[PDB]
Amino acid sequence: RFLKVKNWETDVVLTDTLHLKSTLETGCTEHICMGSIMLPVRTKDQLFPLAKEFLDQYYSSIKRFGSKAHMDRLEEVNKEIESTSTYQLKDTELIYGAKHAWRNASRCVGRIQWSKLQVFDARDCTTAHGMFNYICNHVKYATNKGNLRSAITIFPQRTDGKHDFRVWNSQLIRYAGYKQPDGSTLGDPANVQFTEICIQQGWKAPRGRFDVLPLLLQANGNDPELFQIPPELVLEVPIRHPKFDWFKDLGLKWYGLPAVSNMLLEIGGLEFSACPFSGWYMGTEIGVRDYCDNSRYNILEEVAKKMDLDMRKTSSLWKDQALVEINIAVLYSFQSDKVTIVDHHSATESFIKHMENEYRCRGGCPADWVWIVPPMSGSITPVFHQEMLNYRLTPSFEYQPDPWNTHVWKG
Amino acid sequence: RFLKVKNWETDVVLTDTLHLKSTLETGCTEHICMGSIMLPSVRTKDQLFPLAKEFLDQYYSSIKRFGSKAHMDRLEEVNKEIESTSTYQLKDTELIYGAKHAWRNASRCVGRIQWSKLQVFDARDCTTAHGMFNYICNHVKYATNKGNLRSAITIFPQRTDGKHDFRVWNSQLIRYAGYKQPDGSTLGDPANVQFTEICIQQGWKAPRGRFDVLPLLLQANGNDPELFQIPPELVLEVPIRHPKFDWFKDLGLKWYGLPAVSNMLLEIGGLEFSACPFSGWYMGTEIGVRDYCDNSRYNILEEVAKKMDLDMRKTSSLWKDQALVEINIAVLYSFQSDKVTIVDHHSATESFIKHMENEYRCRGGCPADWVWIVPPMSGSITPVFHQEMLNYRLTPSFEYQPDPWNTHVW
Ligand code: HEM
Ligand code: HEM
Ligand SMILES: Cc1cc(N)nc2cc(-c3ccc(OCc4cccnc4)c(CN)c3)ccc12
Ligand SMILES: Cc1cc(N)nc2cc(-c3ccc(OCc4cccnc4)c(CN)c3)ccc12
Ligand SMILES: C[C@H](O)[C@H](O)[C@H]1CNc2nc(N)[nH]c(=O)c2N1
Ligand SMILES: C[C@H](O)[C@H](O)[C@H]1CNc2nc(N)[nH]c(=O)c2N1
Ligand SMILES: [Zn+2]
Repeated sequence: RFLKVKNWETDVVLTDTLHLKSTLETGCTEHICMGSIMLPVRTKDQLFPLAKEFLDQYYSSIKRFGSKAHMDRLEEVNKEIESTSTYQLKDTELIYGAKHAWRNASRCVGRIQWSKLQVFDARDCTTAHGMFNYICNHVKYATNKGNLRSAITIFPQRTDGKHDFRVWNSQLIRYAGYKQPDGSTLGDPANVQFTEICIQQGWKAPRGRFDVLPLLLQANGNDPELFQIPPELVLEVPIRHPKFDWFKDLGLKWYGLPAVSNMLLEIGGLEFSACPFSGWYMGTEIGVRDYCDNSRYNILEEVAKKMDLDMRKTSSLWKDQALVEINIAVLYSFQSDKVTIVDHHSATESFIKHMENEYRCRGGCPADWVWIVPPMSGSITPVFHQEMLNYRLTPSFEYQPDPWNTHVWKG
Repeated sequence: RFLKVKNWETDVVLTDTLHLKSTLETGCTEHICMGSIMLPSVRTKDQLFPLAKEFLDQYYSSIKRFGSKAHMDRLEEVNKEIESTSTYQLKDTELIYGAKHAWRNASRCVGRIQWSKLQVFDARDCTTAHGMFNYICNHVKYATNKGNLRSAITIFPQRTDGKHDFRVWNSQLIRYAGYKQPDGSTLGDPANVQFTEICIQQGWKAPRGRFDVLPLLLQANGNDPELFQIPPELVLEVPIRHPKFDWFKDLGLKWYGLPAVSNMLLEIGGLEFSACPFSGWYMGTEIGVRDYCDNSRYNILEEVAKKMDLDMRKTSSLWKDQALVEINIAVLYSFQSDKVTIVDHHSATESFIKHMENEYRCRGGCPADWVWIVPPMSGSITPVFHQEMLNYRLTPSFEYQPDPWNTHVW
């Protein structure tokens, strides 16, 4: 069953056959679409089917499907599952798996880079202090004095679900957020709950607007522990605007390394509950979402004010005009400081090229239009007119609930 | 099955039960979502009466006469008519309810807060294209209302056996012509190049300008279509200037005030109305974002940025975004200056959230298509962006139908 998608700006039509290899359900039923819904414990019983599927996929990619090395590996994985209930990936399989988890991430516009992921095997790690050391080295490697490099660090896999490794932070590098008694928020409103958890665990909060949060790290199902990332490893960029000299006086800055750490990596039925991964920012992620979203820093007002815009009626498009300016500032500051960033025009262009190539050589590219389209200027980017098919392929990155909602506390 | 949608900007959560009434299918499956595909959209006495029953059931419930005197009488009365005529006719009251609820169910429409204020013109007594033309001119004049725009629909006779279809071949009642060039690309409007050819190739005398209002191509009772020029005095147009940039009027841009879609199919109680032009008023971005800046369209961003002396050497300077905002500021400014109704995307999306609020409270749900509701600029600073939505097809409904020239047995 072949399916077509059309690019309504170029009349380019592509044929998807890769969705046939889809297994996991999407959330949409025959009579309802949940395409805009944000978020729509494992035994030996179902594991070897998942292991076999992954291993078949793996050996196909190395052109050894049905070879002796392939059959022996299936045999080997079979025996380790029946006697030990789980199994261990080889280094070759872990790297393939983590790369393809990114390749399958249908909400990720930066996937042209998927094959250049640097995979750090941290499966020998046993303690929170060891996690801290592995994460420090990830940050240093990935930052690279501003010449960012994609990397993932993979901590031991779930076993009985009672000894999970978890990074409790949602990203390795994030700014604290403090609810004030008067209802206002100091710093990043997105992190107020996590900040309070950190303070409750004994973090001495400087209580500033741009405080790097501590790491809160759980090894082998134990209670989490706090660690301060060495400040010389946290690369930050002061935000200034090329034409407006008053923009620096807003005193804004942002960190250079986007590194997401709350997600789960699934490979061959194995769940890696601790797997921080990092890339480089698309400019709108900082400029549009992190600063202007009503539930974030909310600087549109002050920017529009200092720009002297008609703020009385929204039909002056003062909000639109301030947002563009803030996003020019973000791009200008990172480029000026020689820290890798990509504008939403370059990144969406690259993704169309990626997507067409994936249809050419893979037969499909799962894509979530609701997420791929940038949050500003959507229709003047080439992905807006591009039809996309969303479906779930494994290996995959999955959501998992926040650990503090599930963790059984030791003390 | 009793699903919930969250707004991630306010944490408001709404429960949807209306989706359980969803009749038609969405084109998604459990293994694959098609929420971004543009178009996944000869009846019989068998399928017809249940469709009629379901419509009349929700109609008589709406007037709180469910299970009553008139309800049962109408049900058998229509049941008698279908068995005897292989179709049936809608009472005026049901026809109005049917049309208002097709708008209400249009899950891609951000302006549905106005759904109940639709003016319905019953043109089912129409028999000829000239008659069609008279009805359309009156529609245009009523809806334009000297710039004080009023929502309206005009409903021509329903399909009978598919050989007697009434069709408006134009995609909109009012649209600028598009002429391909022997040398470069396109002059006029590229969206309408084919239709502009089919007009000339049908008889039209094109002034081959940049803003030539297309004639109407009207087909009655399945006959060959006829050309008609809309009287110029009824086409209200807004010349586009900018409140800061004197050179902006030098671009020689204008746009018409009335958005009036004429190629969709209205389905009520199983009856198909293949000609049902409907109109409201524009959202600002529909003119300045889509109609003026797409590579598929006018693509004037090139020259606006030049006239702003922006750094077009690299995309990372965001000159397209800068020019894009200025174009849409001008469009709003121009329409408002001339007192022609228009809404900005901040106001229309905030209105829509309140509408969603009302539909979940007083109806249990509101089918919504995020891909189409979120405006094509500044998406995440409008409140629809953080609003989870549920997309499902309810009837009565507006539906896509094939372009007639590929279908009409000429
Ligand atoms: C290197 C440059 C990269 C860029 C510019 C980039 C950009 C983005 C953006 C803009 C989003 C949408 C999220 C939002 O805007 O709120 C996204 C989603 C995502 N990215 Fe990438 N990304 C990059 C690399 C990576 C890497 C290295 C990984 C993993 C190894 C990754 C995995 C994902 C996943 C899993 C999602 C969606 C998560 C979900 O389902 O909610 N990305 N990316
Ligand atoms: C009164 C002011 C109205 C406004 C501001 C408005 C706004 C919009 C917008 C922004 C879209 C998306 C199209 C695009 O952006 O390219 C849309 C689509 C649509 N509108 Fe509304 N609209 C209005 C009136 C009406 C009326 C009176 C009807 C019918 C009675 C209607 C039915 C529809 C339908 C059926 C669609 C989508 C068709 C499809 O499924 O593709 N609208 N409208
Ligand atoms: C490697 C990488 C690079 C980059 N440059 N960018 C990235 C963005 C995400 C990402 C994933 C999910 C997200 O969503 C979280 C969420 C879920 C539910 C409710 N709220 C928020 C967000 C933020 N939107 C970002 C993940 C990885 C990214
Ligand atoms: C009454 C009304 C008022 C308004 N203010 N606005 C409206 C916009 C549309 C509309 C419907 C479908 C559309 O889609 C065109 C299309 C579909 C499939 C293939 N090619 C092209 C578009 C343009 N995007 C607009 C329809 C009605 C509108
Ligand atoms: C690919 C996508 O489905 C298509 O281009 C849609 C996207 N969203 C849209 N949204 C609106 N309002 N109008 C449109 O024409 C479109 N086009
Ligand atoms: C409800 C809606 O799905 C939600 O707000 C999504 C929409 N698209 C998005 N797209 C990106 N890139 N990032 C986001 O956080 C979101 N949020
Ligand atoms: Zn779907």
